[PDB]
Amino acid sequence: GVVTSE
Amino acid sequence: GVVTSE
Amino acid sequence: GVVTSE
Amino acid sequence: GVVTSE
Repeated sequence: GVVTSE
Repeated sequence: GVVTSE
Repeated sequence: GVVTSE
Repeated sequence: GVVTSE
């Protein structure tokens, strides 16, 4: 799946 | 942080 | 995830 | 048939 981290 | 598990 | 076809 | 998506 997708993890985005900022 | 993050952990995803599939 | 896990799938089995018999 | 088996199709898996994660």
